[PDB]
Amino acid sequence: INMMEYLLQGSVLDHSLESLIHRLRGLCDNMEPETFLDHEMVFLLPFVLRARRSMGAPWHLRYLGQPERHALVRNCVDIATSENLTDFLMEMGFRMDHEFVAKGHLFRKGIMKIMVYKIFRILSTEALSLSYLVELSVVAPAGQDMVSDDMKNFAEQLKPLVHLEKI
Amino acid sequence: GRPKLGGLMDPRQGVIERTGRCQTCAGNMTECPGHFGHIELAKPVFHV
Amino acid sequence: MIIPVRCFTCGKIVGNKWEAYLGLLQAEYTEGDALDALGLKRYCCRRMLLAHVDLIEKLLNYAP
Amino acid sequence: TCPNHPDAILVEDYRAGDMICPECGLVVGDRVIDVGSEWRTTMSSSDRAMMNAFKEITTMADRINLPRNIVDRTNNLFKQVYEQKSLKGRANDAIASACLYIACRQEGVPRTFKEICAVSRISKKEIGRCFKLILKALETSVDLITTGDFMSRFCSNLCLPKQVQMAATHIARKAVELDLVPGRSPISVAAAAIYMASQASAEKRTQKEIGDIAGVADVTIRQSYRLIYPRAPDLFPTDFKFDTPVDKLPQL
Amino acid sequence: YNGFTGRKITSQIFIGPTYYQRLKHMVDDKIHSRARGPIQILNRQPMEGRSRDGGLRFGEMERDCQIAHGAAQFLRERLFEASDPYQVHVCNLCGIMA
Amino acid sequence: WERDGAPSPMMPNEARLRNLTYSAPLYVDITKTVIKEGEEQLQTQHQKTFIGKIPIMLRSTYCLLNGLTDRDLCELNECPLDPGGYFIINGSEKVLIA
Amino acid sequence: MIYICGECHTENEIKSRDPIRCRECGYRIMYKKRTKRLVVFDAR
Amino acid sequence: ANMTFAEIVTPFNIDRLQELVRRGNSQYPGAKYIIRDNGDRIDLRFHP
Amino acid sequence: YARPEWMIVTVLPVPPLSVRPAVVMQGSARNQDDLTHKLADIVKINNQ
Amino acid sequence: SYTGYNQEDSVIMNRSAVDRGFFRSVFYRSYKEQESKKGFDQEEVFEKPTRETCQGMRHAIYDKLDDDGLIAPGVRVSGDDVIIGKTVTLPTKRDCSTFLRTSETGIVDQVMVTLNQEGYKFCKIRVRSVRIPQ
Ligand SMILES: [Zn+2]
Ligand SMILES: [Zn+2]
Ligand SMILES: [Zn+2]
Ligand SMILES: [Zn+2]
Ligand SMILES: [Zn+2]
Repeated sequence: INMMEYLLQGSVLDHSLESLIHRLRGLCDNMEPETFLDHEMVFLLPFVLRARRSMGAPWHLRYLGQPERHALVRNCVDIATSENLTDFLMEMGFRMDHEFVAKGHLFRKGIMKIMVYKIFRILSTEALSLSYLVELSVVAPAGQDMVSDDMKNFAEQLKPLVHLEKI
Repeated sequence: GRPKLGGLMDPRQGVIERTGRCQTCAGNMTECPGHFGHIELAKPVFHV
Repeated sequence: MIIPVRCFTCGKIVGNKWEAYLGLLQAEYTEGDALDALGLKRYCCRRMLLAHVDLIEKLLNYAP
Repeated sequence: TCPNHPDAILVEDYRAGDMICPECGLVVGDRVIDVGSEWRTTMSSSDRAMMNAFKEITTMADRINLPRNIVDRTNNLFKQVYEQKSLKGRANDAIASACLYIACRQEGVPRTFKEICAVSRISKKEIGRCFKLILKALETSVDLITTGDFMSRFCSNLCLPKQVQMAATHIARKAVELDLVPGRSPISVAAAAIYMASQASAEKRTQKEIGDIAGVADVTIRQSYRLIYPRAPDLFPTDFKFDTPVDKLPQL
Repeated sequence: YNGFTGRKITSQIFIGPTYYQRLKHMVDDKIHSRARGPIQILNRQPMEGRSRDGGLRFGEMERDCQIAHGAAQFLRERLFEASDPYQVHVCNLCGIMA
Repeated sequence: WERDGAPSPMMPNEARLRNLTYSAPLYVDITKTVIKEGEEQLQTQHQKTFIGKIPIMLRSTYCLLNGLTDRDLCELNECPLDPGGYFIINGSEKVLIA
Repeated sequence: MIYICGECHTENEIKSRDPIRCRECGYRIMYKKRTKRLVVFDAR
Repeated sequence: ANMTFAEIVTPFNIDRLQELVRRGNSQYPGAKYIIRDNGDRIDLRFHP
Repeated sequence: YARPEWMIVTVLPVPPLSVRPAVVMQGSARNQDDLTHKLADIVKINNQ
Repeated sequence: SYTGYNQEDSVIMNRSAVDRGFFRSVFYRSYKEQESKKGFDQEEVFEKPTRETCQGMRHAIYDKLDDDGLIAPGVRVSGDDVIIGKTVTLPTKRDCSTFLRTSETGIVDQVMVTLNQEGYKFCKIRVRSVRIPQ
């Protein structure tokens, strides 16, 4: 079974966020969100792969195909892998061009997930952007229009603070 | 080598290739019923 | 083309009697006498030899 | 174009004439494939001239019993040349004869310019000129003719035995290899070899006969035969039954 | 004697050698079926493709037979649904479709 | 005639297999006499000018299988029982119905 | 690719480009040799 | 086997039609196509 | 439904592609229908 | 009138006799295919094509054919089987191969290659099918 995601992105100023975090937390159901610190890579043989380490969970990698409605969808197959993956993909022949760590908070929902973070460039962490980014990644096998429609309602609820659209 | 507007094989009139759809009704070969064209005669012509 | 192995009706072995039948005919036996000597009593078996046409002999005249 | 399968190759089907996605089986197109065809199981002046040229080509080809495949190749060559129009000033008959000669050469059964002229009203000189112009126009080329190309036809027309034909072919090829006939025309060399073989075999053919079939003067045959005569035992095949011993072959 | 039971048949059968011939007409070469098969270009009607699946002609005599039967639905199926079903969008005001 | 132009006798079996026409070359003797009005006429005879090919009925006096014994026919892969009387056109045995 | 001459019954290798003709016989009718693949017949 | 009859799926015959679909076109008796409520046709032999 | 003036041909309808579909022969040589050829004739004459 | 299966001009045959070759027959069917180099660049050649080299092909397996595009004698052939693999150069090369009758199921009896009256290469393939009375 293979699933394709429904995600679409937007960014939020620093002063804005203080209202956004309270807005998102109350709007959706959750308890005491968690700060997620992960160190992501990108691998090219063309078959662009993303392997993420989080500061004791295992290295989770994910592939996103080419995009295929009010949503952006590309075939995705995400597979959890144990440690020592990076050297494994070196022996594969894959080459790493850049790697960036992401910092922020994520809030959940019934199916959809919201994660607010800022991209850090590595040389040694530097803020690539002054404003965070938020997406509404939804994972669902055999994607149908019904799942995407539900996101439209939720996005409209979040429209005032940040207006987000797929790109 | 491609369909041209205003020609005999006008893509508006219907589907050209089986793996294609006309621009008017956006229907495939089976679904599209074909759409008529017209020719303006500079001189009126009798009907046989 | 070639003598059938079995009588079509009753299945008696009839494929090993063609050469003997021809030998008897050469030895001047009547067809019925030759069939009797070969032991074909039932007319179903006698029909096999009596009505057989050995086209294989002429087919062998064509070079392979 | 399976809706659920971006960039999915749909397999053709013959039972229903539809293209179906192989991974889900969805029928994209109801009866769209037309298995009946897919599975094999007032004349313009230019067109009239082309038709007349084709008729002339067929006449010339049948005169010497050329196959319809050579005729078709000649027709294609004539179409290309005629549309190219670099020979528009030359007679359509000459263009057709040159195209026929080129078609024979390309099909690997070359006919001599004299042979083509015998069936065409156009002279050998004009045929050769049109042949050169056609080669230039087509930007193509024809493999150089060899003595062995004409041996089959010449020996068959002379009604010589297969052994004599083989002996003549071997003699001509060996003479060319040894360079005993430099610059000599392949037709002349073949005629001389055929004369040598015929005189060494029971079926003896005169120089006039061989020249008549081969299109080569008896004097030219004499020159080529004189060039190859000194080494006749070397040229002849090893397992050849000499009705007339090689030593006693005619000296001329 | 009856093969199934071995009982003597009451009537005495006339049996003997007769010269028979096998005609070229074999059921293998004549059997053919058509079920949702290929269709032609213009008529969109059945035509044999890569097999003997060209269908059977529902002639005027068969049409009259079904009319006499009164099976209007079956006749409509045979001539329209089975042969070349098709639907078109037509304007109510002016009968010509668009 | 082979593609190389070498004539060779055409057996009927070869014609059948190769889709050839069982035909015989036809030649006419043609005398051309030219009167120039100069009080001399020049008469030239062309012997056996080829004018075409006539399809040949098998087993006729002009067929290759004429006067051949049954053994010769077998060697040529021709059934001695074959009556001939037909033409091989493009390898198809054609019979002229009276 | 082995072909048997129809006249002299001589086997000869022939490629897809060279003309179909007996190497020594000159005969122009060729027959493909029986396939090496083995086919099973039920003696029925 | 070549000829087919389109049976509408009902709770009465859901299990029997499912068994026929599982058998498929390969072994008779079976099924050749499945038509969804969308009207699209699915080829069973192509999709096992 | 029928005016006498309409009997005179002033605008000539052009049948859709489905009416006179293009055929494929000897590979990909699109064999245009007789209707296509005639429509080409009228188009040329009308332009002239 | 044994069991009524011979009624109305019908016949009851002995299955054992049929098994013993009674009225058994051969059906030879000959397919002729010619390759023609007619056209500016429209040439036909006998060869086993590939699912990618040609412009389009079929799900039918082409493994039966040989390097010359011809099916060898002694090979069982059923429906949806290619006996002659031909390719016509597109003005890629479109697949011009020929198939058999779906009902027909026999063995390739004799494959011959020659030049026709036109001088074009062509192959005649005789397929042998055994007809047991039924
Ligand atoms: Zn349309
Ligand atoms: Zn018996
Ligand atoms: Zn699909
Ligand atoms: Zn309207
Ligand atoms: Zn040979």
